[PDB]
Amino acid sequence: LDGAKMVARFFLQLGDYGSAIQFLVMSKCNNEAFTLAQQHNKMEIYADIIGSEDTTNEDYQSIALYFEGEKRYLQAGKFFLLCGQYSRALKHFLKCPSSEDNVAIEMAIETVGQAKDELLTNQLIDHLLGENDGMPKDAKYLFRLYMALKQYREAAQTAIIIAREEQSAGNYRNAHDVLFSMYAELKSQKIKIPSEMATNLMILHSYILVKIHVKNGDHMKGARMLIRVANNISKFPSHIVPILTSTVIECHRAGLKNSAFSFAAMLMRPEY
Amino acid sequence: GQIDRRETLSFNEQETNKSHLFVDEGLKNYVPVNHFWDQSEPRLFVCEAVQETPRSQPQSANGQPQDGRAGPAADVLILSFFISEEHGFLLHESFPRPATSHSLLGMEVPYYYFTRKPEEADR
Repeated sequence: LDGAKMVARFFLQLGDYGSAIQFLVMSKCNNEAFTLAQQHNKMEIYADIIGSEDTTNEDYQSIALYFEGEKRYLQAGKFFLLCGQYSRALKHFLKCPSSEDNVAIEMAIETVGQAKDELLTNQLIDHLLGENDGMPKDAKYLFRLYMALKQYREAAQTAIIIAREEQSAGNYRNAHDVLFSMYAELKSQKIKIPSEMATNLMILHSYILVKIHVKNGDHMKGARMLIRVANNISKFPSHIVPILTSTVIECHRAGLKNSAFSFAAMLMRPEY
Repeated sequence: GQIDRRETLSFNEQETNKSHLFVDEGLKNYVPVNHFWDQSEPRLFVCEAVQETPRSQPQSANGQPQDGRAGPAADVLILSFFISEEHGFLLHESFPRPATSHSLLGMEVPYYYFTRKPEEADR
């Protein structure tokens, strides 16, 4: 222990507080570490160093009680979460002011997700559904809470809502990226993929592949993707005539002249 | 029963050199209370050590004296040593403090010195 304190004293003379703090585990002087890490605001580095066998939840709790005394409710919340005090951690995340509300809600979602407590869950759902403050929050947070709770089918329904909105707006890449992040998770787990989610994502990715194939000069793959997109044209309400016109042109370029004629006869309707 | 050695001519808080040359397991319960050197022999030293009792005292199932249940050992030990740069610490003697003696007062060869009980001088 005492040879290690000399090595600490040498790094204190060089001014490397990061190396000096390890000797407060290695020479067991842990309270001089707590106060030194406090004085330089390196408390996360002390809490990570505290991953050794010498240590306790009372270390993470003494750290949490320090940040609670500083009224640093987000950091107090983080060290109560590491101590396993989920109710205090959530109550501190919910007491955060509106300048940290996104990160506090993400950590409240993580706190409720780790806790699995129905009272805390309903308390946070009542907060996301605004029954405590007079405002709902973005559907991305209800989606992220359902994912944190592993309520994956309810998360999938919420992802379809977020995607259908983005399809209506013409944001086919965003609708795609949302459904994809959910489809990949549902596929990584052993869980039912919604037939609508699979159908929609497939249709959206087919539209993205038109750009890739037409750029690469593969008029056949471009036209065949355009034919599928055109057989589902109601899912693209912002780009109907551009897609159908491109479908005719790429079908004609591909030698799919009956398909080109069928989408030309469709484009010849008074609506288009 | 260990001997440590440590160094600090230059500033230090050192690890010990350790030697296991002391075989006497009888000393484990004793604590030194008085000590002396010979006024003529710089290599010669002595210490008196008491057998200290624990903080609160038990009793036996039978009405025996409470730790005097068994056969004799020293109330207080007198240990004498030869000390040298070439051979370290050598136990010259170990003995019980005499039953007529209340403490070690000194040493100068040929004698250890002790304080006698006035309970016994008049007999």
